[PDB]
Amino acid sequence: KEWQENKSWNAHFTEHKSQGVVVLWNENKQQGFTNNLKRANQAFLPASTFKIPNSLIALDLGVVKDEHQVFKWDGQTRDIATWNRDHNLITAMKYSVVPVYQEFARQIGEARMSKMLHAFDYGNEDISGNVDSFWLDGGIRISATEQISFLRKLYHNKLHVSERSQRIVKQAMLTEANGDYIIRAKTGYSTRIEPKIGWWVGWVELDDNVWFFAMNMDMPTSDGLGLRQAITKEVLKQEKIIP
Amino acid sequence: EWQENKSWNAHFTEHKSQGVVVLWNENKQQGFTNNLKRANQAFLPASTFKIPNSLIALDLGVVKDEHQVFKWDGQTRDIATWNRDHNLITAMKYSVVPVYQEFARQIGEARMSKMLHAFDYGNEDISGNVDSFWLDGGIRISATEQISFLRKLYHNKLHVSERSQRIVKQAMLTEANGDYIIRAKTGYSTRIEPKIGWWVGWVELDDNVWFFAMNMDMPTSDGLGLRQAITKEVLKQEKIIP
Ligand SMILES: *C(=O)N1C[C@H](NOS(=O)(=O)O)CC[C@H]1C(N)=O
Ligand SMILES: *C(=O)N1C[C@H](NOS(=O)(=O)O)CC[C@H]1C(N)=O
Repeated sequence: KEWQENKSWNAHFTEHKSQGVVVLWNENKQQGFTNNLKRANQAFLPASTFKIPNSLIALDLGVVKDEHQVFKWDGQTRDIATWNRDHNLITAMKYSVVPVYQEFARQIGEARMSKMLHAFDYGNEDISGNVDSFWLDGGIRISATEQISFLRKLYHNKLHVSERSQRIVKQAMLTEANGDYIIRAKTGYSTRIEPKIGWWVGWVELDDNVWFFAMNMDMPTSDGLGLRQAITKEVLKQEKIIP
Repeated sequence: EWQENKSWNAHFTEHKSQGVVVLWNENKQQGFTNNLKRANQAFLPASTFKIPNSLIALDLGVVKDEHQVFKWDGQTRDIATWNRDHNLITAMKYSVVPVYQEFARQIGEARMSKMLHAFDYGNEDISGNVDSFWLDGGIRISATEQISFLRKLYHNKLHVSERSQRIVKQAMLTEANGDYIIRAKTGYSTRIEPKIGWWVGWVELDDNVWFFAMNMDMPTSDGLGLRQAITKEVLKQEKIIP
Protein backbone atom coordinates (compact mmCIF):
# COMPACT_ATOMS: atom_id res chain seq x y z
CA LYS A 1 0.00 0.00 0.00
CA GLU A 2 2.82 2.55 0.85
CA TRP A 3 4.90 1.35 -2.13
CA GLN A 4 3.24 -0.30 -5.15
CA GLU A 5 5.02 -1.86 -8.12
CA ASN A 6 3.81 -0.73 -11.57
CA LYS A 7 5.73 -2.78 -14.20
CA SER A 8 4.00 -1.00 -17.14
CA TRP A 9 6.71 1.70 -16.76
CA ASN A 10 9.32 -0.82 -17.95
CA ALA A 11 7.90 -0.15 -21.43
CA HIS A 12 9.52 3.28 -21.23
CA PHE A 13 12.89 1.74 -20.38
CA THR A 14 12.62 -1.10 -22.99
CA GLU A 15 11.53 1.33 -25.71
CA HIS A 16 14.76 3.32 -25.07
CA LYS A 17 16.99 0.18 -25.05
CA SER A 18 17.56 0.89 -21.36
CA GLN A 19 17.05 -0.46 -17.89
CA GLY A 20 16.46 1.31 -14.64
CA VAL A 21 13.96 2.42 -12.09
CA VAL A 22 11.61 5.37 -11.74
CA VAL A 23 10.28 5.93 -8.26
CA LEU A 24 7.31 8.31 -7.90
CA TRP A 25 5.85 9.65 -4.66
CA ASN A 26 2.41 11.29 -4.57
CA GLU A 27 2.71 13.72 -1.70
CA ASN A 28 -1.04 14.30 -1.11
CA LYS A 29 -1.80 10.53 -1.13
CA GLN A 30 1.38 9.63 0.75
CA GLN A 31 1.66 6.65 -1.69
CA GLY A 32 4.71 5.63 -3.72
CA PHE A 33 4.96 3.87 -7.11
CA THR A 34 7.80 2.19 -8.92
CA ASN A 35 8.48 -0.21 -11.79
CA ASN A 36 11.10 -2.07 -9.73
CA LEU A 37 10.92 -2.19 -5.92
CA LYS A 38 14.24 -3.98 -5.59
CA ARG A 39 16.16 -1.50 -7.75
CA ALA A 40 14.19 1.39 -6.08
CA ASN A 41 15.88 0.30 -2.82
CA GLN A 42 19.24 -0.49 -4.37
CA ALA A 43 21.92 1.87 -3.01
CA PHE A 44 24.19 3.52 -5.52
CA LEU A 45 26.78 6.26 -5.55
CA PRO A 46 24.84 9.55 -5.70
CA ALA A 47 27.40 11.20 -8.02
CA SER A 48 26.20 14.75 -8.92
CA THR A 49 22.89 14.36 -7.08
CA PHE A 50 25.10 14.86 -4.02
CA LYS A 51 25.32 18.44 -5.15
CA ILE A 52 21.97 18.92 -3.36
CA PRO A 53 23.25 18.01 0.22
CA ASN A 54 26.67 19.50 -0.56
CA SER A 55 25.06 22.87 -1.53
CA LEU A 56 22.97 22.81 1.67
CA ILE A 57 25.92 22.19 3.96
CA ALA A 58 28.09 24.75 2.17
CA LEU A 59 25.31 27.38 2.50
CA ASP A 60 24.58 26.60 6.15
CA LEU A 61 28.32 26.78 7.04
CA GLY A 62 28.83 30.01 5.10
CA VAL A 63 31.21 28.31 2.68
CA VAL A 64 28.68 29.68 0.13
CA LYS A 65 27.41 33.10 1.20
CA ASP A 66 24.56 33.08 -1.34
CA GLU A 67 23.50 32.08 -4.86
CA HIS A 68 25.39 35.07 -6.41
CA GLN A 69 28.76 34.42 -4.86
CA VAL A 70 31.18 33.79 -7.69
CA PHE A 71 33.43 30.72 -7.67
CA LYS A 72 36.23 31.60 -10.01
CA TRP A 73 37.52 29.06 -12.50
CA ASP A 74 40.87 27.62 -11.40
CA GLY A 75 42.34 27.95 -14.96
CA GLN A 76 42.50 24.17 -15.55
CA THR A 77 40.61 23.40 -18.81
CA ARG A 78 38.39 20.33 -18.28
CA ASP A 79 36.49 18.12 -20.76
CA ILE A 80 33.11 19.90 -20.11
CA ALA A 81 33.36 23.37 -21.65
CA THR A 82 30.74 24.99 -19.34
CA TRP A 83 33.03 24.24 -16.35
CA ASN A 84 35.88 26.38 -17.75
CA ARG A 85 34.38 29.65 -16.57
CA ASP A 86 33.32 31.41 -13.35
CA HIS A 87 30.19 30.11 -11.68
CA ASN A 88 27.73 30.85 -8.94
CA LEU A 89 25.52 28.29 -7.19
CA ILE A 90 22.77 28.45 -9.77
CA THR A 91 25.06 27.81 -12.79
CA ALA A 92 27.36 25.41 -10.82
CA MET A 93 24.24 23.31 -10.22
CA LYS A 94 22.81 23.83 -13.74
CA TYR A 95 26.06 22.63 -15.34
CA SER A 96 26.99 20.24 -12.54
CA VAL A 97 30.34 21.96 -12.23
CA VAL A 98 32.41 19.35 -10.32
CA PRO A 99 35.45 21.45 -9.36
CA VAL A 100 33.27 24.05 -7.60
CA TYR A 101 31.63 21.35 -5.54
CA GLN A 102 34.96 19.65 -4.88
CA GLU A 103 36.18 23.01 -3.46
CA PHE A 104 33.05 23.29 -1.31
CA ALA A 105 33.67 19.76 0.05
CA ARG A 106 37.33 20.60 0.92
CA GLN A 107 36.19 23.77 2.72
CA ILE A 108 33.45 21.92 4.56
CA GLY A 109 35.96 19.21 5.60
CA GLU A 110 35.56 15.56 6.49
CA ALA A 111 34.34 16.08 10.05
CA ARG A 112 31.56 18.55 9.27
CA MET A 113 30.63 16.75 6.03
CA SER A 114 30.18 13.54 7.93
CA LYS A 115 28.15 14.87 10.84
CA MET A 116 25.97 17.19 8.69
CA LEU A 117 25.04 14.27 6.43
CA HIS A 118 23.94 12.32 9.45
CA ALA A 119 21.55 15.18 10.18
CA PHE A 120 20.09 14.67 6.66
CA ASP A 121 19.74 10.86 7.23
CA TYR A 122 21.47 10.70 3.81
CA GLY A 123 21.86 7.21 2.35
CA ASN A 124 24.41 5.09 4.24
CA GLU A 125 26.00 8.31 5.61
CA ASP A 126 29.44 6.97 4.83
CA ILE A 127 31.81 9.59 3.41
CA SER A 128 34.81 7.24 3.23
CA GLY A 129 37.23 8.10 0.43
CA ASN A 130 38.54 11.45 -0.71
CA VAL A 131 36.82 14.41 0.88
CA ASP A 132 36.48 15.92 -2.66
CA SER A 133 35.18 12.78 -4.44
CA PHE A 134 33.51 10.32 -2.03
CA TRP A 135 30.18 10.89 -3.76
CA LEU A 136 31.76 9.60 -6.88
CA ASP A 137 34.19 6.88 -5.90
CA GLY A 138 33.89 6.68 -2.14
CA GLY A 139 31.77 4.74 0.27
CA ILE A 140 28.63 6.81 0.15
CA ARG A 141 25.51 5.09 -1.23
CA ILE A 142 21.89 6.15 -1.58
CA SER A 143 18.81 4.45 -3.08
CA ALA A 144 16.03 6.01 -5.17
CA THR A 145 13.57 5.68 -2.27
CA GLU A 146 16.14 7.30 0.08
CA GLN A 147 16.54 10.15 -2.43
CA ILE A 148 12.77 10.70 -2.22
CA SER A 149 12.87 10.75 1.63
CA PHE A 150 15.72 13.20 1.58
CA LEU A 151 13.97 15.38 -1.10
CA ARG A 152 10.64 15.42 0.82
CA LYS A 153 12.51 16.80 3.81
CA LEU A 154 14.15 19.43 1.63
CA TYR A 155 10.78 20.29 0.09
CA HIS A 156 9.13 20.79 3.53
CA ASN A 157 12.21 22.67 4.94
CA LYS A 158 12.54 19.80 7.48
CA LEU A 159 16.19 19.27 7.10
CA HIS A 160 18.20 20.51 10.02
CA VAL A 161 19.61 23.46 8.23
CA SER A 162 18.19 26.95 7.89
CA GLU A 163 15.07 27.62 5.91
CA ARG A 164 17.15 30.05 3.87
CA SER A 165 19.72 27.40 2.82
CA GLN A 166 16.91 25.01 1.84
CA ARG A 167 15.16 27.76 -0.18
CA ILE A 168 18.36 28.70 -1.98
CA VAL A 169 19.03 25.07 -2.87
CA LYS A 170 15.46 24.54 -4.10
CA GLN A 171 16.00 27.67 -6.23
CA ALA A 172 19.27 26.23 -7.58
CA MET A 173 17.44 22.94 -8.38
CA LEU A 174 14.99 24.76 -10.67
CA THR A 175 15.16 22.91 -13.93
CA GLU A 176 11.97 23.65 -15.83
CA ALA A 177 8.79 25.59 -15.25
CA ASN A 178 5.72 26.41 -17.29
CA GLY A 179 1.95 26.92 -16.65
CA ASP A 180 1.50 23.13 -16.17
CA TYR A 181 4.30 22.31 -13.70
CA ILE A 182 7.63 23.20 -12.08
CA ILE A 183 10.51 20.69 -11.90
CA ARG A 184 13.19 21.13 -9.26
CA ALA A 185 15.77 18.34 -9.71
CA LYS A 186 19.32 17.34 -10.09
CA THR A 187 20.88 14.89 -12.56
CA GLY A 188 23.82 12.63 -11.84
CA TYR A 189 26.09 10.27 -13.74
CA SER A 190 28.06 7.79 -11.62
CA THR A 191 30.96 6.85 -13.93
CA ARG A 192 33.86 5.76 -11.70
CA ILE A 193 32.47 2.67 -9.99
CA GLU A 194 30.37 -0.05 -11.64
CA PRO A 195 27.57 -0.22 -12.46
CA LYS A 196 27.76 3.14 -14.25
CA ILE A 197 24.32 4.70 -13.72
CA GLY A 198 22.49 7.92 -14.50
CA TRP A 199 20.24 9.64 -11.95
CA TRP A 200 17.53 12.22 -12.02
CA VAL A 201 15.96 13.11 -8.70
CA GLY A 202 13.63 15.89 -7.57
CA TRP A 203 10.03 16.68 -7.85
CA VAL A 204 7.27 18.21 -9.92
CA GLU A 205 5.14 20.90 -8.32
CA LEU A 206 1.57 21.05 -9.54
CA ASP A 207 -1.09 23.55 -8.35
CA ASP A 208 -2.47 21.15 -5.72
CA ASN A 209 0.12 18.43 -5.25
CA VAL A 210 3.76 17.55 -5.52
CA TRP A 211 5.11 14.40 -7.13
CA PHE A 212 8.59 13.49 -5.95
CA PHE A 213 10.71 11.32 -8.15
CA ALA A 214 13.95 9.51 -8.17
CA MET A 215 15.16 7.51 -11.11
CA ASN A 216 18.34 5.83 -12.02
CA MET A 217 19.29 3.78 -15.01
CA ASP A 218 22.21 1.89 -16.41
CA MET A 219 24.44 4.30 -18.25
CA PRO A 220 27.35 2.43 -19.87
CA THR A 221 27.97 5.40 -22.15
CA SER A 222 27.14 9.06 -21.98
CA ASP A 223 25.03 8.69 -25.17
CA GLY A 224 21.98 7.74 -23.02
CA LEU A 225 22.20 10.73 -20.64
CA GLY A 226 19.18 12.51 -22.05
CA LEU A 227 17.10 9.38 -21.26
CA ARG A 228 17.32 10.18 -17.53
CA GLN A 229 14.84 13.06 -18.08
CA ALA A 230 13.07 11.57 -21.08
CA ILE A 231 12.08 8.29 -19.49
CA THR A 232 11.00 10.12 -16.35
CA LYS A 233 8.82 12.47 -18.47
CA GLU A 234 7.32 9.48 -20.28
CA VAL A 235 6.36 8.05 -16.87
CA LEU A 236 5.01 11.41 -15.70
CA LYS A 237 3.07 11.77 -18.96
CA GLN A 238 1.74 8.21 -18.66
CA GLU A 239 0.52 9.00 -15.15
CA LYS A 240 -1.10 12.32 -16.26
CA ILE A 241 1.18 14.26 -13.94
CA ILE A 242 2.37 16.40 -16.90
CA PRO A 243 0.58 16.77 -20.23
CA GLU B 1 21.04 55.21 -18.66
CA TRP B 2 17.84 54.99 -20.90
CA GLN B 3 18.22 54.54 -24.67
CA GLU B 4 15.42 54.49 -27.30
CA ASN B 5 15.09 51.61 -29.75
CA LYS B 6 12.17 52.46 -32.08
CA SER B 7 12.65 49.25 -34.11
CA TRP B 8 10.72 47.52 -31.30
CA ASN B 9 7.58 49.39 -32.37
CA ALA B 10 7.39 46.84 -35.17
CA HIS B 11 6.35 44.25 -32.56
CA PHE B 12 3.54 46.52 -31.33
CA THR B 13 2.37 47.77 -34.76
CA GLU B 14 2.42 44.35 -36.40
CA HIS B 15 0.14 43.11 -33.58
CA LYS B 16 -2.24 46.04 -34.18
CA SER B 17 -1.17 47.27 -30.79
CA GLN B 18 0.48 50.12 -28.95
CA GLY B 19 2.64 50.07 -25.82
CA VAL B 20 6.06 50.16 -24.35
CA VAL B 21 8.66 47.49 -23.50
CA VAL B 22 11.40 48.67 -21.14
CA LEU B 23 14.44 46.50 -20.73
CA TRP B 24 17.29 46.89 -18.23
CA ASN B 25 20.62 45.03 -18.72
CA GLU B 26 21.74 44.57 -15.14
CA ASN B 27 25.40 43.82 -15.93
CA LYS B 28 25.81 46.81 -18.32
CA GLN B 29 23.58 49.02 -16.12
CA GLN B 30 21.87 50.26 -19.33
CA GLY B 31 18.17 50.55 -20.16
CA PHE B 32 16.44 50.25 -23.56
CA THR B 33 12.86 51.14 -24.59
CA ASN B 34 10.82 51.68 -27.75
CA ASN B 35 9.11 54.78 -26.30
CA LEU B 36 10.93 56.89 -23.58
CA LYS B 37 7.86 58.94 -22.82
CA ARG B 38 5.49 55.96 -22.33
CA ALA B 39 8.34 54.19 -20.39
CA ASN B 40 7.92 56.96 -17.78
CA GLN B 41 4.16 57.20 -17.92
CA ALA B 42 2.68 56.14 -14.58
CA PHE B 43 -0.34 53.85 -14.80
CA LEU B 44 -2.38 51.84 -12.34
CA PRO B 45 -0.31 48.69 -11.56
CA ALA B 46 -3.41 46.49 -11.41
CA SER B 47 -2.31 42.85 -10.69
CA THR B 48 1.40 43.75 -10.88
CA PHE B 49 0.68 45.13 -7.40
CA LYS B 50 0.50 41.49 -6.29
CA ILE B 51 4.29 41.72 -6.17
CA PRO B 52 4.55 44.39 -3.34
CA ASN B 53 1.32 43.15 -1.76
CA SER B 54 2.67 39.58 -1.39
CA LEU B 55 5.91 41.05 -0.06
CA ILE B 56 4.16 43.16 2.55
CA ALA B 57 1.70 40.41 3.53
CA LEU B 58 4.60 37.96 4.05
CA ASP B 59 6.75 40.41 6.00
CA LEU B 60 3.86 41.27 8.35
CA GLY B 61 2.93 37.62 8.82
CA VAL B 62 -0.44 38.05 7.13
CA VAL B 63 0.83 35.25 4.88
CA LYS B 64 2.62 32.68 6.99
CA ASP B 65 4.29 31.12 3.91
CA GLU B 66 3.69 29.99 0.32
CA HIS B 67 1.76 26.87 1.49
CA GLN B 68 -0.81 28.69 3.64
CA VAL B 69 -4.23 27.98 2.25
CA PHE B 70 -6.49 31.02 1.59
CA LYS B 71 -9.83 29.35 1.76
CA TRP B 72 -12.19 30.45 -0.99
CA ASP B 73 -14.70 32.83 0.64
CA GLY B 74 -17.57 31.06 -1.18
CA GLN B 75 -18.44 33.80 -3.71
CA THR B 76 -18.19 32.36 -7.23
CA ARG B 77 -16.48 34.88 -9.56
CA ASP B 78 -16.07 35.02 -13.38
CA ILE B 79 -12.48 33.67 -13.70
CA ALA B 80 -12.99 29.94 -12.93
CA THR B 81 -9.53 29.46 -11.36
CA TRP B 82 -10.46 31.93 -8.53
CA ASN B 83 -13.39 29.76 -7.34
CA ARG B 84 -11.19 27.40 -5.27
CA ASP B 85 -8.81 27.36 -2.33
CA HIS B 86 -5.45 28.98 -3.05
CA ASN B 87 -1.98 29.43 -1.76
CA LEU B 88 0.44 32.27 -2.60
CA ILE B 89 1.93 30.31 -5.55
CA THR B 90 -1.37 29.64 -7.27
CA ALA B 91 -3.01 32.88 -6.12
CA MET B 92 -0.26 34.61 -7.99
CA LYS B 93 -0.17 32.26 -10.92
CA TYR B 94 -3.82 32.90 -11.72
CA SER B 95 -3.92 36.40 -10.27
CA VAL B 96 -6.64 35.66 -7.76
CA VAL B 97 -7.87 39.20 -6.83
CA PRO B 98 -10.05 38.19 -3.81
CA VAL B 99 -7.10 36.63 -2.00
CA TYR B 100 -5.11 39.82 -2.51
CA GLN B 101 -8.03 42.08 -1.52
CA GLU B 102 -8.19 40.11 1.73
CA PHE B 103 -4.42 40.59 2.22
CA ALA B 104 -4.68 44.38 1.66
CA ARG B 105 -7.51 44.57 4.24
CA GLN B 106 -5.37 42.71 6.82
CA ILE B 107 -2.27 44.76 6.10
CA GLY B 108 -4.26 47.95 6.60
CA GLU B 109 -4.08 51.46 5.17
CA ALA B 110 -1.33 52.67 7.53
CA ARG B 111 1.09 49.74 7.11
CA MET B 112 0.43 49.58 3.37
CA SER B 113 1.37 53.23 2.93
CA LYS B 114 4.47 52.94 5.11
CA MET B 115 5.59 49.92 3.13
CA LEU B 116 5.08 51.48 -0.28
CA HIS B 117 6.97 54.55 0.89
CA ALA B 118 9.85 52.39 2.11
CA PHE B 119 9.68 50.55 -1.30
CA ASP B 120 9.68 53.92 -3.17
CA TYR B 121 6.85 52.26 -5.11
CA GLY B 122 5.49 54.46 -7.92
CA ASN B 123 3.80 57.63 -6.62
CA GLU B 124 3.32 55.85 -3.24
CA ASP B 125 -0.28 56.95 -3.18
CA ILE B 126 -2.70 54.35 -1.73
CA SER B 127 -5.74 56.69 -2.02
CA GLY B 128 -9.03 54.88 -2.66
CA ASN B 129 -10.29 51.69 -1.09
CA VAL B 130 -7.76 49.71 0.98
CA ASP B 131 -8.76 46.61 -1.02
CA SER B 132 -8.68 48.12 -4.56
CA PHE B 133 -6.44 51.22 -4.79
CA TRP B 134 -4.09 49.41 -7.25
CA LEU B 135 -7.09 48.84 -9.56
CA ASP B 136 -9.15 52.12 -9.16
CA GLY B 137 -7.28 54.26 -6.59
CA GLY B 138 -4.49 56.83 -6.75
CA ILE B 139 -1.46 54.55 -7.05
CA ARG B 140 0.42 55.02 -10.29
CA ILE B 141 3.66 53.43 -11.39
CA SER B 142 5.60 53.69 -14.70
CA ALA B 143 7.41 50.88 -16.53
CA THR B 144 10.75 52.35 -15.48
CA GLU B 145 9.55 52.57 -11.88
CA GLN B 146 8.51 48.94 -12.01
CA ILE B 147 12.05 48.12 -13.15
CA SER B 148 13.54 50.16 -10.29
CA PHE B 149 11.30 48.31 -7.77
CA LEU B 150 12.04 44.89 -9.35
CA ARG B 151 15.77 45.40 -9.23
CA LYS B 152 15.47 45.96 -5.49
CA LEU B 153 13.42 42.78 -5.11
CA TYR B 154 15.94 40.86 -7.19
CA HIS B 155 18.87 41.97 -4.96
CA ASN B 156 16.89 41.52 -1.69
CA LYS B 157 17.39 45.24 -1.17
CA LEU B 158 13.79 45.97 -0.26
CA HIS B 159 13.03 46.75 3.36
CA VAL B 160 11.17 43.64 4.11
CA SER B 161 12.75 40.36 5.18
CA GLU B 162 15.10 38.53 2.84
CA ARG B 163 12.74 35.57 3.30
CA SER B 164 9.73 37.57 2.04
CA GLN B 165 11.66 38.66 -1.02
CA ARG B 166 12.73 35.06 -1.72
CA ILE B 167 9.20 33.73 -1.32
CA VAL B 168 7.77 36.39 -3.64
CA LYS B 169 10.49 35.66 -6.23
CA GLN B 170 9.52 32.02 -6.05
CA ALA B 171 5.90 32.93 -6.45
CA MET B 172 6.78 35.06 -9.51
CA LEU B 173 8.23 32.05 -11.33
CA THR B 174 6.56 31.92 -14.69
CA GLU B 175 8.80 29.96 -17.03
CA ALA B 176 12.10 28.23 -16.85
CA ASN B 177 14.21 25.98 -19.07
CA GLY B 178 17.91 25.44 -20.03
CA ASP B 179 18.08 28.96 -21.66
CA TYR B 180 16.43 31.24 -19.19
CA ILE B 181 14.24 31.74 -16.19
CA ILE B 182 11.39 34.29 -16.16
CA ARG B 183 10.03 35.63 -12.89
CA ALA B 184 7.22 38.02 -13.62
CA LYS B 185 3.69 39.22 -12.96
CA THR B 186 0.99 40.13 -15.55
CA GLY B 187 -1.61 42.82 -14.97
CA TYR B 188 -4.68 44.21 -16.67
CA SER B 189 -6.02 47.62 -15.54
CA THR B 190 -9.70 47.47 -16.49
CA ARG B 191 -11.49 49.98 -14.11
CA ILE B 192 -9.91 53.34 -15.11
CA GLU B 193 -8.93 54.48 -18.66
CA PRO B 194 -6.63 53.86 -20.45
CA LYS B 195 -7.28 50.08 -20.23
CA ILE B 196 -3.83 48.57 -20.30
CA GLY B 197 -2.04 45.24 -19.93
CA TRP B 198 1.16 44.81 -17.95
CA TRP B 199 3.98 42.31 -17.81
CA VAL B 200 6.82 43.14 -15.45
CA GLY B 201 9.61 40.94 -14.13
CA TRP B 202 12.91 39.71 -15.33
CA VAL B 203 14.77 37.04 -17.22
CA GLU B 204 17.62 35.38 -15.47
CA LEU B 205 20.41 34.22 -17.70
CA ASP B 206 23.49 32.36 -16.56
CA ASP B 207 25.69 35.48 -16.45
CA ASN B 208 23.17 38.38 -16.47
CA VAL B 209 19.66 39.48 -15.61
CA TRP B 210 17.39 41.46 -17.95
CA PHE B 211 14.70 43.30 -16.16
CA PHE B 212 11.59 44.08 -18.14
CA ALA B 213 8.47 46.14 -17.77
CA MET B 214 5.98 46.45 -20.55
CA ASN B 215 2.53 47.88 -20.77
CA MET B 216 0.16 48.16 -23.71
CA ASP B 217 -3.24 49.46 -24.61
CA MET B 218 -5.80 46.74 -23.98
CA PRO B 219 -9.19 47.91 -25.29
CA THR B 220 -10.32 44.23 -25.50
CA SER B 221 -9.18 41.08 -23.65
CA ASP B 222 -8.39 39.59 -27.14
CA GLY B 223 -4.90 41.03 -26.84
CA LEU B 224 -4.03 39.77 -23.34
CA GLY B 225 -1.61 37.19 -24.74
CA LEU B 226 0.36 39.99 -26.45
CA ARG B 227 1.66 41.16 -23.03
CA GLN B 228 3.99 38.15 -23.08
CA ALA B 229 4.26 37.70 -26.84
CA ILE B 230 5.41 41.25 -27.60
CA THR B 231 7.88 41.19 -24.75
CA LYS B 232 9.26 37.87 -25.95
CA GLU B 233 9.41 39.23 -29.50
CA VAL B 234 11.58 42.03 -28.13
CA LEU B 235 13.66 39.67 -26.03
CA LYS B 236 14.08 37.41 -29.07
CA GLN B 237 15.16 40.41 -31.20
CA GLU B 238 17.84 41.31 -28.65
CA LYS B 239 19.02 37.62 -28.52
CA ILE B 240 18.22 37.51 -24.76
CA ILE B 241 16.09 34.36 -25.32
CA PRO B 242 16.25 32.08 -28.39
C1 LIG C 1 27.85 14.27 -11.84
O1 LIG C 1 27.37 13.18 -11.66
N1 LIG C 1 28.84 14.44 -12.66
C2 LIG C 1 29.32 15.81 -12.90
C3 LIG C 1 28.65 16.08 -14.24
N2 LIG C 1 27.23 16.01 -14.07
O2 LIG C 1 26.54 16.02 -15.24
S1 LIG C 1 25.12 15.52 -14.92
O3 LIG C 1 24.44 16.32 -13.93
O4 LIG C 1 24.29 15.51 -16.09
O5 LIG C 1 24.97 14.26 -14.33
C4 LIG C 1 29.22 15.09 -15.28
C5 LIG C 1 28.91 13.68 -14.79
C6 LIG C 1 29.43 13.38 -13.40
C7 LIG C 1 30.91 13.30 -13.31
N3 LIG C 1 31.66 12.80 -14.36
O6 LIG C 1 31.50 13.66 -12.26
C1 LIG D 1 -5.09 41.94 -12.48
O1 LIG D 1 -4.64 42.94 -13.04
N1 LIG D 1 -6.29 41.42 -12.71
C2 LIG D 1 -6.68 40.18 -12.01
C3 LIG D 1 -6.55 39.19 -13.17
N2 LIG D 1 -5.20 39.16 -13.62
O2 LIG D 1 -4.96 38.39 -14.71
S1 LIG D 1 -3.72 39.02 -15.36
O3 LIG D 1 -2.57 39.18 -14.51
O4 LIG D 1 -3.40 38.18 -16.52
O5 LIG D 1 -3.83 40.37 -15.80
C4 LIG D 1 -7.54 39.55 -14.27
C5 LIG D 1 -7.30 40.98 -14.74
C6 LIG D 1 -7.22 42.02 -13.63
C7 LIG D 1 -8.54 42.39 -12.99
N3 LIG D 1 -9.81 42.11 -13.57
O6 LIG D 1 -8.49 42.95 -11.91
